[PDB]
Amino acid sequence: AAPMAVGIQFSVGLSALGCELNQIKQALQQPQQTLSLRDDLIADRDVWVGQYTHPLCSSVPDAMRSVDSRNLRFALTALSKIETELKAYTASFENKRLAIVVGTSTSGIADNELLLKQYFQGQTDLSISHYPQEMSCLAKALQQYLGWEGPAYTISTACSSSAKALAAGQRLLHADLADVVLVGGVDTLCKLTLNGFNSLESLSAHICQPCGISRDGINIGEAAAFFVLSKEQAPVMLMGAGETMDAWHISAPHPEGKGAALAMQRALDMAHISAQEVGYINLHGTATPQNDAMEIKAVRQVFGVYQVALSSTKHKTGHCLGAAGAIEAFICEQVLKDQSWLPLHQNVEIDPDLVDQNYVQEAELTQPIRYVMSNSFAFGGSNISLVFGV
Amino acid sequence: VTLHLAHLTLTHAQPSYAALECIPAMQRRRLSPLAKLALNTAISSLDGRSADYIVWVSKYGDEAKTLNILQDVLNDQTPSPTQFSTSVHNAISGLYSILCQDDTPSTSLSCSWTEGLIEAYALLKSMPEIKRVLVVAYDEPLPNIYAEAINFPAYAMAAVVTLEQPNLQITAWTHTDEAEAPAFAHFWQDADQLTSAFGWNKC
Repeated sequence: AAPMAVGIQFSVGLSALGCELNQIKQALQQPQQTLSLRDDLIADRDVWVGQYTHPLCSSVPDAMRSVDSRNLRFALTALSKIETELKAYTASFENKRLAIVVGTSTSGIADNELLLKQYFQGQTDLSISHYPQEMSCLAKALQQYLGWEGPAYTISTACSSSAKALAAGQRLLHADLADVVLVGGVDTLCKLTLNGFNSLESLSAHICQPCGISRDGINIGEAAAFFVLSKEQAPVMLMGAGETMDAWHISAPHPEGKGAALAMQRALDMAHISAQEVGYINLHGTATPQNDAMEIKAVRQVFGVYQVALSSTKHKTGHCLGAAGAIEAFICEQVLKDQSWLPLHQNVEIDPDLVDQNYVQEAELTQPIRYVMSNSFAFGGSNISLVFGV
Repeated sequence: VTLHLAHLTLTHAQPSYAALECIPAMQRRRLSPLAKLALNTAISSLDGRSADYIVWVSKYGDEAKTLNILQDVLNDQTPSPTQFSTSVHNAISGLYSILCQDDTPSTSLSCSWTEGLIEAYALLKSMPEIKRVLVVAYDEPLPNIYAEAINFPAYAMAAVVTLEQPNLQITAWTHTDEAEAPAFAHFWQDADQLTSAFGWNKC
């Protein structure tokens, strides 16, 4: 048995894929084009983004007005999909044993970009509030909303933030610090991320082509995804996590994938499974030249050649940055629950260097699978791989 | 939550940093002031030893650097890519790992000193191969453009945490508060003070 396994009791995943479970599954099983064009994020240019194209709650509770932001509204919109059943569930645990670990790379920064522009253009006598854009605001707002009294804190490690939050909640449970942990992440679209990544030349000119022969960068997306973890059994369990640091470059991955391969192997080890037992890998698969070349090298090192179905879903959700790992974990859970489909890889000509793998070209799953893996490889060489099982 | 805490070091701004001698001066000079503080304190607390995991903790990160990037962005200019890449919340953890050639796994949190210690405990208690955790907190005051901005001396504080023969117990973790690193240092270094209202006790 896997000594670190924790059950996913509840989950929610809001993203460009949709806001109802049936919609999201169909979007991943079909060549639906789910990204949206935006002309208001980068000057003199339209970008394809993974936009949540549904309304957010028009209000935050009264006692939380000070921290209101689109990011928090997104978070509370997702949480309210499970809140009723969650409150029924948590009744049997002590309030101090209900913990929260969440990831974000944006918090509410989008809401201050307007005021900061006005500050820089003239009105030098306005008072902008900082707490709604602080990273810690997320976990503390969620804690206040739920009335929980266990530890609550925020992980902010760029693209690996929310995946590391899942791994943190697993640890909190098996360190006897909590009996229930809300984990996941929420990021929202903003000018800072779109223009920051544009300055690194990391953005595609159109829609991203993960592992494609002529891939040219990423599309950014927003997502709000949460999981309720406990030590008890559940239809899908989080079984293993592997975390490493490249210690190579501040914004380019180790070119041999040494950090990524080790993260994947450590996840398998913690789950007590071999690479052969994995039925699907959800790649990080951002569609930059550097990431996909590095990642498929690491996959080949750990899994071999033509051995495991895999796909990137970042052409559907976009690269959701701090929330990438959580929304991708949500996809992995649904795959394991349904035993029916796998998420389509982008229909593109694969780079010849990367073609020796079984990219998901058609959604039908023909044999049941027991274990799935999801990768997140971030800035500062922060790597994590998660293993889920039934 | 009970921990053995050792090698507590609290650093403030200095004209030069002894611990940073191991980093070649060209790269050392390109560290932001806050990056110098954090890396100096991390090396100092480690004291030549190693750790199995590093927990970096910062409420604000480098808000001054993010402000300059945002000015360019909100002026429809393309920001500096090196500034952006070193403005992310985990940039210091990544700089430490590269410049000190230490690939120890790490995380970067936005929270108080107590929650950093909780994350360390969870790592030690749940992971058999993690036996020593380094916890490094750092912050500098917010740009005065923000309404809540208050001046304080920029700081980094680090310690090495292990499980056996604990000398520290954490009895409360919902206030969390002003339960910052400077308040902890005051409590930890007062030989007559055995308990703290922030929920810490010596044992």
